[PDB]
Amino acid sequence: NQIFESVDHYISDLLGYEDDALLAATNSLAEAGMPAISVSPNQGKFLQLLAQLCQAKNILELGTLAGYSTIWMARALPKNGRLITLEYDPKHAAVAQKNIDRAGLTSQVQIRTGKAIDILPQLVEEGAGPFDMIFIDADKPPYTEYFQWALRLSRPGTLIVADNVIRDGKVLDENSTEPAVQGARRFNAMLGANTAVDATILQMVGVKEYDGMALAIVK
Amino acid sequence: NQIFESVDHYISDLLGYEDDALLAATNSLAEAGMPAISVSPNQGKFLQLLAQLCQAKNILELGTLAGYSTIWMARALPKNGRLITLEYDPKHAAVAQKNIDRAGLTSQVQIRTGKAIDILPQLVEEGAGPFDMIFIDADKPPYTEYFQWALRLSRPGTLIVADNVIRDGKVLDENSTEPAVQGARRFNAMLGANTAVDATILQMVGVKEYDGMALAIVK
Ligand SMILES: C[S@@+](CC[C@H](N)C(=O)[O-])C[C@H]1O[C@@H](n2cnc3c(N)ncnc32)[C@H](O)[C@@H]1O
Ligand SMILES: C[S@@+](CC[C@H](N)C(=O)[O-])C[C@H]1O[C@@H](n2cnc3c(N)ncnc32)[C@H](O)[C@@H]1O
Repeated sequence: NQIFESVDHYISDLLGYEDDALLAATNSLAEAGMPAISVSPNQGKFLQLLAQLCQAKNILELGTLAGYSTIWMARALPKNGRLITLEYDPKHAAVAQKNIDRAGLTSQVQIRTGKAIDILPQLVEEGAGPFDMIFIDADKPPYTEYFQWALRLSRPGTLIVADNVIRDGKVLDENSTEPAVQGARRFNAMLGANTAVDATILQMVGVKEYDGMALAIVK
Repeated sequence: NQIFESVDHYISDLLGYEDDALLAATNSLAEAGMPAISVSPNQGKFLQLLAQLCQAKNILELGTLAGYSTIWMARALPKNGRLITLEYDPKHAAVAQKNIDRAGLTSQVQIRTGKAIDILPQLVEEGAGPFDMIFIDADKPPYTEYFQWALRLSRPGTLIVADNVIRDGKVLDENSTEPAVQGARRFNAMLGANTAVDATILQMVGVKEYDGMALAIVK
């Protein structure tokens, strides 16, 4: 509906200003032929406020892409803050590195290349925890496992965020055989049953297709 | 669309459970003949999570109605925490006191009958500040006035939340001669220009009418 899309343009004119480093991140995608599957500016700004609400010095991010979301969330850090973002795709990492450097965030942001399910143990072992805020936005089937690792890297009051868990409302189809819809359905049922967190899911609308974000805080 | 309604039901099945005190507070609408406003269960849960992120011990709320939103947020507080809510209409404020007494929140929540524009000063004057989280959901024309007062009642890192700042998308009508629309537009431009906060507006869909919720952290 034009109304969701028009209202999103209205919100970002007032409160979703994109500076050059962010415009560059978006354009890096077409240049490197990467998929246009980043958060929107308004989601970007939302992630920034939540980070500020956790008084974030330490942020964990699964799924860098060109580092659009990374720039928004790293800008909530104070001078001596740290964001560690995980990326399977070395092309994606290398582009995210240029985009982070163009933003003057080289000293605050570290990109680890490799599978999330291999890097997460290495973050436990090397005691890089606890994180103030953790953004999960990678492949969907192992969402339930990424969250277990998330908890293992949390402190009481850590905000965990998991994006695209509604999937245009396809999670209503018990009979859907898409790995992503089945990953989200497992994750949503797991959240619902999890006693280590209090949580909800936000329904989001705008220029980006009908989206669902999970928010969970660690007790 | 029915997709939103169904997805809201999915989410509240999993994460939006309402106990006696919340369904009683809903019903107390019909039994005192007040309007079917109040947040959804899912907005209730979202507001509860925001209060815990803010580590809330003292919460301020404008517009009590039947205390539905009050009970949700109240339940984020320690035993040693307080919530003041301001209600224009004496009927509403008396009903609220029942539904809140029923929830066992009698000694954690103070209701105050009056126009918000008069009490908000009394609270500055009584030194009831600062508040961890302020929830604004009263008349829409005075929203920018309520916000200025909220800044007075704040500390750095305070979450201010202003609900219904989109009005089903009528804020896109600069020719609107509706006071609530022109009130919400003025508030939205004011957030747009305010250097004392970082803010966004979330577009919200589900069982309640399409609305928007402003989120501002005080720097
Ligand atoms: C949704 S995009 C991330 C976009 C980013 N959050 C933003 O808004 O700018 C998904 C990313 O996850 C990465 N990815 C997919 N599977 C992964 C895995 N198993 N481990 C780590 N990264 C993975 C993809 O390579 C891609 O870069
Ligand atoms: C949207 S309802 C609040 C419901 C609340 N969000 C909940 O879920 O329980 C609006 C309330 O604001 C009250 N109100 C209107 N103008 C007011 C004013 N000037 N000062 C205080 N309360 C006011 C109305 O009487 C009504 O109870």
